[PDB]
Amino acid sequence: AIVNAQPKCNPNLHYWTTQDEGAAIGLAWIPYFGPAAEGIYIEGLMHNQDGLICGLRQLANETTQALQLFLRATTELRTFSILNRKAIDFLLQRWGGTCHILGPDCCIEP
Amino acid sequence: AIVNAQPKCNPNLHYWTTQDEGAAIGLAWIPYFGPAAEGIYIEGLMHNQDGLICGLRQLANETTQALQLFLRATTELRTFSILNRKAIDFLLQRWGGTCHILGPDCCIEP
Amino acid sequence: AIVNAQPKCNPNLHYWTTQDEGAAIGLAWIPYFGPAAEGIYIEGLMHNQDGLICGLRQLANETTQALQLFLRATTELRTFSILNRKAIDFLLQRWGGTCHILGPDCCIEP
Amino acid sequence: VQLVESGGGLVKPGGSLRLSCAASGFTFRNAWMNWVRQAPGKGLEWVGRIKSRADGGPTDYAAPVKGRFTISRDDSKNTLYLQMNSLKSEDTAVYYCTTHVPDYNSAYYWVYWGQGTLVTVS
Amino acid sequence: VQLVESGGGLVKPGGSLRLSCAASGFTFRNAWMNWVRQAPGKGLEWVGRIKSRADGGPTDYAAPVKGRFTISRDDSKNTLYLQMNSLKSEDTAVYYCTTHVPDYNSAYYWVYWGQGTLVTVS
Amino acid sequence: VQLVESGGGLVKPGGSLRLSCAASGFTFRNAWMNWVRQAPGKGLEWVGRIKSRADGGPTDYAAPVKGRFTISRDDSKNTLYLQMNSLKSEDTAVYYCTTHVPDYNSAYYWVYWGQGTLVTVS
Amino acid sequence: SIPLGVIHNSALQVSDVDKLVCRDKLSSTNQLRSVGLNLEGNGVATDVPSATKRWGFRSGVPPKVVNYEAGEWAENCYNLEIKKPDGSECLPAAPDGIRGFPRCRYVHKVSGTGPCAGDFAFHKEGAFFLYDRLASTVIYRGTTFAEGVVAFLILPQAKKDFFYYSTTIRYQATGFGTNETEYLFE
Amino acid sequence: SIPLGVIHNSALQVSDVDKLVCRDKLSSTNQLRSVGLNLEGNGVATDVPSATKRWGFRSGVPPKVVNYEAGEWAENCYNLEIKKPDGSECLPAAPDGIRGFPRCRYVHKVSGTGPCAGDFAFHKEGAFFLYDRLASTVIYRGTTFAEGVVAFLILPQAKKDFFYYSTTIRYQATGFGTNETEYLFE
Amino acid sequence: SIPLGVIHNSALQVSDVDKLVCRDKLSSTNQLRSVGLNLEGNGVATDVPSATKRWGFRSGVPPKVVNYEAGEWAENCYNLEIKKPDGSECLPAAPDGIRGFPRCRYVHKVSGTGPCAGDFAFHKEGAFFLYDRLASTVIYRGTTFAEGVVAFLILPQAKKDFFYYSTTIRYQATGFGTNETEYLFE
Amino acid sequence: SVLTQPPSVSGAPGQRVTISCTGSSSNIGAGYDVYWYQQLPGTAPKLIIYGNNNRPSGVPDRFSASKSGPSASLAITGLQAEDEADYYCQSYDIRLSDNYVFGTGTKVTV
Amino acid sequence: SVLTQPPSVSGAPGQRVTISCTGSSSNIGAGYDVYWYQQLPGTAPKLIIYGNNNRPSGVPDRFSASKSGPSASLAITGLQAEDEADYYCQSYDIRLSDNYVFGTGTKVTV
Amino acid sequence: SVLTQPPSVSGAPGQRVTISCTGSSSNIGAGYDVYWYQQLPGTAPKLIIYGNNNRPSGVPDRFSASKSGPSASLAITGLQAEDEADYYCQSYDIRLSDNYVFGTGTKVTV
Ligand SMILES: *[C@@H]1O[C@H](CO)[C@@H](O[C@@H]2O[C@H](CO)[C@@H](O)[C@H](O)[C@H]2NC(C)=O)[C@H](O)[C@H]1NC(C)=O
Ligand SMILES: *[C@@H]1O[C@H](CO)[C@@H](O[C@@H]2O[C@H](CO)[C@@H](O)[C@H](O)[C@H]2NC(C)=O)[C@H](O)[C@H]1NC(C)=O
Ligand SMILES: *[C@@H]1O[C@H](CO)[C@@H](O[C@@H]2O[C@H](CO)[C@@H](O)[C@H](O)[C@H]2NC(C)=O)[C@H](O)[C@H]1NC(C)=O
Repeated sequence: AIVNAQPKCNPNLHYWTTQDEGAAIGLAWIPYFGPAAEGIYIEGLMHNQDGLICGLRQLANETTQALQLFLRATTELRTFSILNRKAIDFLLQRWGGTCHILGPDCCIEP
Repeated sequence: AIVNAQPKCNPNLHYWTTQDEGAAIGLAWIPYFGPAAEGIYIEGLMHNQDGLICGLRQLANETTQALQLFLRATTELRTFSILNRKAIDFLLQRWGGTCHILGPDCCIEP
Repeated sequence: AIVNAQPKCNPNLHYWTTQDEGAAIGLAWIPYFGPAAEGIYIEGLMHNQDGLICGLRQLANETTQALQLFLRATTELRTFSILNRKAIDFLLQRWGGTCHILGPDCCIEP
Repeated sequence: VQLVESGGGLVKPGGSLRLSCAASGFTFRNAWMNWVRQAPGKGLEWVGRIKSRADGGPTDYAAPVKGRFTISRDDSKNTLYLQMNSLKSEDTAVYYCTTHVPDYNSAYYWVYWGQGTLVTVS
Repeated sequence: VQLVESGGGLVKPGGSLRLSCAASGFTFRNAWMNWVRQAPGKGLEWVGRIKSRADGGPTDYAAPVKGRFTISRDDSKNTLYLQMNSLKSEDTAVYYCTTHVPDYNSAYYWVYWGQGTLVTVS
Repeated sequence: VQLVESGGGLVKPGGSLRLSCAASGFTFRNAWMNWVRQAPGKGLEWVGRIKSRADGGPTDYAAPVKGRFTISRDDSKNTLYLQMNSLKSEDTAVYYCTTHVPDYNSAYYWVYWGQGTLVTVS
Repeated sequence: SIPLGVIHNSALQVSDVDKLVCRDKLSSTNQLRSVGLNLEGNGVATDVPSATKRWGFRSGVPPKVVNYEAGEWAENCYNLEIKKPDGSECLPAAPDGIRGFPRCRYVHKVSGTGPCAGDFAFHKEGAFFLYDRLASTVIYRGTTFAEGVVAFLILPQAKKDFFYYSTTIRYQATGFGTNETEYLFE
Repeated sequence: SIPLGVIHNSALQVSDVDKLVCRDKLSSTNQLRSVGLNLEGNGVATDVPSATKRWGFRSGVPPKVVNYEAGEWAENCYNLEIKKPDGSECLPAAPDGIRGFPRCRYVHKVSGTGPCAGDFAFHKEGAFFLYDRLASTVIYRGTTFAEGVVAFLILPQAKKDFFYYSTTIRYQATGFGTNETEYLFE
Repeated sequence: SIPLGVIHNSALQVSDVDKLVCRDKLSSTNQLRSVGLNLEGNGVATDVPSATKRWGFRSGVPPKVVNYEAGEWAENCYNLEIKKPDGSECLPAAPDGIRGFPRCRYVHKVSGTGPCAGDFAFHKEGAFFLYDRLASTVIYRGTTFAEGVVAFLILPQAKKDFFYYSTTIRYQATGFGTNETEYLFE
Repeated sequence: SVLTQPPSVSGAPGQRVTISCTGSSSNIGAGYDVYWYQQLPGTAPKLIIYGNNNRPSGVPDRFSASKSGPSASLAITGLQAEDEADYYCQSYDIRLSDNYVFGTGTKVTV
Repeated sequence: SVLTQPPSVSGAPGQRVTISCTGSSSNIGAGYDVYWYQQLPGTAPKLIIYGNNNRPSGVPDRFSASKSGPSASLAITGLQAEDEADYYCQSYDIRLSDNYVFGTGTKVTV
Repeated sequence: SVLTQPPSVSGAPGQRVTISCTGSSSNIGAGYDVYWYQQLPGTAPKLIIYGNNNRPSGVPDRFSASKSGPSASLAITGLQAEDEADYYCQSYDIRLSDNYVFGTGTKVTV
């Protein structure tokens, strides 16, 4: 239910990332022998299937405000823990209290 | 079940804090335009309703010992993760094992 | 189901650690009065009961590869959060979705 | 911090001259410098600027004096040389070499003028 | 680090005198200084202390000599001046200016005495 | 950075001599030094190395000259002394004292040779 | 309260926190991802004179940094070497572990002098300056960055479907960060 | 094992970890809070000569810092500018991101000289020195702090119910941090 | 995907993440532990000339640190004080809060000169250098370390069952970290 | 293309006088610091006031300054006989590629 | 209000002798460092011993020192002929507003 | 036990010439830097090239260098008349306990 309201859409997403588990080949995992800082990235290309990309860009926009107000309130110099907090909230929403069946947040079928 | 055993009770709690989600007005959220470091706080006043404040002060006292022994054992220079650990322990106590109904820690009514 | 495949086994584990909750005696917990950095450790001795130690050493070996590939991908200078991530994954595996009884990951007996 | 300028003598208009500013008390390699002249009966005036060699930025000259004058420096001797060619009328004044150098605290950069020389045409 | 003191001459009791301690080798702006005198046949003795100007603390004087003497410094010249007024009996001794200055490692502060001057009354 | 060597004179083979290298411009306490000599018509040559006093490593000598020569330093005077005993044949050449000292940026260490002295046997 | 966007198969929905739709399955921390997207993709002007108008100097606001795991290839990066007219640094040195943006075809390297009337350089539209897996609100000296924004996603259960040469262009600038700024490109 | 205190409506109970009372509802990380409370509220003497007796210098113990989110208005803060008699610093410079306590009516700014026989200044009763949303065990140079303690709370489900001028007083001190210390207030 | 090893009573099994065996009970974060084990226990040569062959200098790879809570008594530690032949440091100074390994009978303190052809010293077999509750991939100056590896464990429910003098030996080295290295032990 | 200043000012001993320096959009308007120098007849100018009332050394607290819009002022309270000097305001022009512009000169009289 | 010291000490060449300096509660008792200086006749005193046996430069390891309670000692092992000098102990008094107090003086003889 | 170099080299003005210095396993082979010095007749050698083409000060970009295996080269492009000098390559031997080894000397001619 997200509609892009930006002047344009770049419909292609040419991305780079790191592989948390690459299929390493022999001794390449050893820091002494492995690749330099510049050679640890993999790349890929995504198209506008399912109209997803125009959605994704817009999502980023809408996030920014909240994120800024969050960082103003923290005293950490570098914040690494946002995803852990999101996961903990996700778990708490469902299992933090007593589960009454037929309730809107209890997904147990007896 | 907490009884204050301090020489005095300041029954009033004049507090300050930060608003993780303030109802921002237009462009005030932008770091460039927003308030300075000194102007991000909100204030409030709590009275001794329910005899809560004399309790709260005493609670802080009782915590200190344990907290100190914790910080001695960690090697972190700045500790930001105590609340996350508390939340994880809270979740584990209830859902970390098999839930046998009528058990003292399983709050599911079938 | 772990078999040691190292040239040797030191069957004895003479370990040192810190006590997160020592039975402190009076004022020893106070940083000003407490022990110096060198005197906060306790010690112990474990034998090769249950053939556990030869297992444990081998386990450490097998971990190293994965750990290195993890640290390559992170940008943190000091990583303190591995155990929290492990706990969150443990909770998510069991309670992250709808529990269908007789499923292989739902341990609720109705 | 100390600066001394030399080269001050009478020159027939049309000749050339070299004014030398030699300084001591700071790391002379990483400081910008300006040549400024003061005419009698008038306020201060600016003639040229030389940037640090490490930055590599081109030296700049004022509007009337751009061209004839030539600024340069030498680090191995800790000196700043200004060369004036084909001196004409009303080029008659005291010359000062001004630098901005910190106090080792880097919070700010004070200005340190020099005594300067006299240069007259006739 | 080097210090030189001057002003040493015979003075009729009741006059005045100025002893000057000029030093070099350290940042003279942020160091505390003490004037100490040694009488012949006796051990060392302390007469005054001047604090750094930046701190702004008042200079202090010994118990017998508080009053008549006056300590001060000048940073633009790197000097420490002690002025003695209405010199009386038994004020006869060598004068040394002592400072404590680090070694750029800041782990400690060595003491650096000076040669000192002679001052006799008669 | 500047170095000056002295002690250069004719000596009858079999005597002794002292060559003194006095320097200025850097912290002389924490730098290693090497004595190197150049014979006429030949390339450069190495005679000795003295390590920093703080490190405490033993000073080392070349293969032919190990023994007769003796290297040392003095920090309170900022000097490096090389003593040559029982000078024989073909010990005739210029002597230079070389050090490696940073530029306060510590990214690298330049080499700073000295003018050197002449030493001839006859 | 930061919008967490859940991606269903062939669809993207902004997860509503008051409601609870358990039909999404998040069985491991591997499914949680953060992504950095470049403002370029929204059609903003990338020319150096236009780009430089979005940044401005400000005192009194402490800088902040947040990490991100995956990004987009940038066409344009920027690299600032700015000094005050007396000769001083108005951009802070890069802290430990902040490297330049990994992949960009063109690096617009701008050097010159300006008033630099403020302790840090911020983005006037509230976007971030993206570095190598760290997004900060301020510009650091001599470190190539891209303008961008950060999003958070729950990836689908299937791993597999979801997740070189460069050139330098040099410019000289005077009156940098002012109403009228003078550029000479070489 | 740190006492987590749960606040029921109109009551406060120290949550017992061995027992499990699920009737408390913690549905989000927003309900978890840490609070800093000032020792003033327990009736301790706040006069400068009395206050200075609670601090003492010690070597060999590394300092430690823990954050806290909300605090109490302080009447009295302290600010130390102490040097050794030769002229040296016995209080370490403030690390990055440690600012003074935000709200206190009176700042007792103490300057002078002392033996400073130790690497860091600790609190003899085991309390903390509270700064701007960071509590540390040691005193930093030139940064106003309050003496205080830290508590952790589970707030109630309802958000709404739960969660300027200053003056400086200058003192001179000799023999600071000793059995007998000499003060002159200006 | 890092092997988490679960210890059953009188047995140790490597927990299989695809399968789910709930019969293990993890009721609190107190049961999760990390342990550092010394390579010595696997029979590797500990002599200084043999040990020094496992380390090598490398540029371009940023160092990384991970904490660990419990360790093993070491027989042999090493301590490096290495300089380049001109006189410079090839080993970086210890960051804040990295102290030496707490318990080792013998400290082999090696000083000398070498080419030091690289920014950091790494372990050629991929092991870690263990310090006081911090394991790093690189060698720091003047700080005693042991060679070791890190494991992660789920302890059993029962707490109770699970969880001094030193000597210094000095060496001189030339050509340190080279194919042929010359040692003189004093 | 020069900074303006009043020809001369006067005032009784012990009182306050202010010297004005009025710039343009390129200099003070853009955001550049203003430098004040005092030239006693026969010698060279030295620095008096830098930026926001910063004194280099040995300067009586009688000298202060302000900046607003395109104008600036130097305020001196307690004029004494030795104050006879020419005061010059300086800034950096932009249409000059960030380079010196000097004020005319003001005769302060006591 | 002066530090005490023995009038003179003696000892055979090559042996150890100790010089005592006994203070009061205000000086050494409070916690201040002790400075030892050696004055050879005809010249000025220089520093010999600072704090906990710290040597500034060019000092033979023959000189050491200790402090206990209100007293301190200087130990010199291996007396040679050139050791003739007056040794003075110094500290900082408090009843003097943290200022120099000097010892009387000791004639060491070989 | 000396570094080798060609007796003399020649080349036309404006062109490029290279001077070779060939070492052994102990010196350049081990991994030590190579220093190039230019001695004009009658004066003392100064540094020309350090490490990986690093210039101390006031050196024309005409001078460059490379290292490979046990050999190294100095490349000078654009020979002018003033280039007459003796060039010496230096490194650190190991069989000498990490100490100077000098090259023979090369007569470059223009
Ligand atoms: C999110 O998108 C909006 C609009 O697409 C961006 O906003 C604009 O805001 C600036 C000033 O704040 C205006 O000059 C533009 O005209 C606005 N755009 C439109 C289309 O009116 C906003 O900048 C984006 N978010 C971020 C972080 O850049
Ligand atoms: C918690 O409260 C207690 C008492 O209310 C405080 O303790 C006292 O301890 C000091 C020395 O440790 C004694 O001098 C006092 O006499 C004690 N108080 C009483 C009433 O006997 C304790 O300091 C408080 N906690 C903290 C962190 O300050
Ligand atoms: C884990 O154990 C293996 C074998 O027990 C260690 O590996 C060896 O690898 C090195 C080079 O990588 C070889 O020289 C050895 O011969 C190998 N051992 C055997 C028995 O063949 C490995 O080093 C251990 N892990 C760590 C981190 O040290």
